[PDB]
Amino acid sequence: IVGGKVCPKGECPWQVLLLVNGAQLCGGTLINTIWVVSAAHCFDKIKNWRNLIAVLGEHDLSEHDGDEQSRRVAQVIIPSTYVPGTTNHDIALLRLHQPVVLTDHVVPLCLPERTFSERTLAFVRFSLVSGWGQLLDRGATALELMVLNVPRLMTQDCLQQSVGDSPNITEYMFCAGYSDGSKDSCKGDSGGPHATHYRGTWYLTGIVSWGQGCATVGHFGVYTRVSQYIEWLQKLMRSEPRPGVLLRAPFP
Amino acid sequence: QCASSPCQNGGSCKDQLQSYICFCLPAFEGRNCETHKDDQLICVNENGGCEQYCSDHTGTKRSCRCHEGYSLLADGVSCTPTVEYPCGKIPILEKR
Ligand SMILES: *[C@@H]1O[C@H](CO[C@H]2O[C@@H](C)[C@@H](O)[C@@H](O)[C@@H]2O)[C@@H](O[C@@H]2O[C@H](CO)[C@@H](O)[C@H](O)[C@H]2NC(C)=O)[C@H](O)[C@H]1NC(C)=O
Ligand SMILES: *C[C@@](*)(O)[C@H](CCCNC(N)=[NH2+])NC(=O)[C@H](Cc1ccccc1)NC(=O)[C@H](N)Cc1ccccc1
Ligand SMILES: *[C@H]1O[C@H](CO)[C@@H](O)[C@H](O)[C@H]1O
Ligand SMILES: *[C@H]1O[C@@H](C)[C@@H](O)[C@@H](O)[C@@H]1O
Ligand SMILES: [Ca+2]
Repeated sequence: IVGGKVCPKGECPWQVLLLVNGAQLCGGTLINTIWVVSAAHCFDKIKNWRNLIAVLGEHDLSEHDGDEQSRRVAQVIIPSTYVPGTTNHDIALLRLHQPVVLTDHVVPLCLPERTFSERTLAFVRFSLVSGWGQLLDRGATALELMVLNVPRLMTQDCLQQSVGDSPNITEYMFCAGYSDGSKDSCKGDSGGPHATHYRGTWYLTGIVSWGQGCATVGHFGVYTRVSQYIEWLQKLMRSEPRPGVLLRAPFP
Repeated sequence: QCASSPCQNGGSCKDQLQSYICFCLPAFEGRNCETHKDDQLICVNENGGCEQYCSDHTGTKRSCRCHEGYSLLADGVSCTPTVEYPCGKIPILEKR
């Protein structure tokens, strides 16, 4: 996160930390006790899947304080339309081997009914994005959960304030942030929630996906448009478990 | 009966029985065409009042349901948790 604030311990209960053999790999969003949403590109270059861990109730990575809860990722499900190396459809549903225990510091974010997300959630001006990713484009990752409040933009305005060969914003994505080089999500936050508040409840609306560097003057940050994956996600959670560690479930 | 021009907002009146019928312009609804689109009680106007979800393509009126772990309340619009930790409420500020 660039130009963000430390998330007061307890204020980002759905935040998830993803580790690969102890190393920080990405963020994630708790949506149920065995299910976290994250981003497909986090899994682009993984050789060992038994060392993939999710940590919930995390806050300060340099100190253990007992609210941390870890679970090995049993499986990663990505859209069959995703292609490693390109940014479209950047989303993943991860299944925890054993549930986490909801606690004061551990709560899922709601996965909103699609139509509400498109009719109402999409017009809420600001939303929170959070993570332990780099605090600068080639800077250090955080030690403590950082959180940021970014305003959403219609895609037609996304480049108005600005490399022809940068990724193209598709319909499975949206823009949010600031174009003055001050604030944005950054490397390492991928998969963290872009959360939106509406009448006292917080709902998942986007996933940190990518950007031109981080907080690059002239550009904004790009997030995965969760509303297009609601049914997709719902159906995978309500179906019977499937064997495998990496699954390309049909999309839609 | 169509003499007292009951049909508001340029509605078209027609005498029926000892009363009348108002045939309303596209944008207006009601007995007398009294309410406008942007004032109606459909889902596009502020989530028709509902705190969480809304529906209105099944004719007569609009309903307001809730997300798992929540239940509708008296008024037909508000919602309340039905579990300890419902999705998307930050317990530490919920207690504060
Ligand atoms: C983002 O898109 C642009 C251009 O968009 C047009 O690209 C055409 C190839 C075609 O698919 C049309 O649907 C589309 O809307 C990309 O630039 C183009 O790059 C291609 C090669 O990849 C060149 O042949 C073109 O000269 C060039 N045109 C323009 C206007 O730039 C760009 O590749 C793409 N970004 C990524 C990462 O693919
Ligand atoms: C996986 C991550 O943690 C991370 C988050 C970065 C978000 N950036 C901003 N400004 N909010 N995402 C990336 O690092 C992605 C990786 C990737 C994503 C999808 C598919 C494949 C790989 N890469 C980037 O963000 C690039 N800098 C995007 C890019 C911009 C311009 C030209 C070429 C690439
Ligand atoms: C005039 O039109 C009818 C006459 O039948 C009356 O009932 C309405 O209330 C009035 O505006
Ligand atoms: C009835 O008559 C005229 C005056 C028009 O306004 C119509 O559309 C209406 O139904
Ligand atoms: Ca800790």
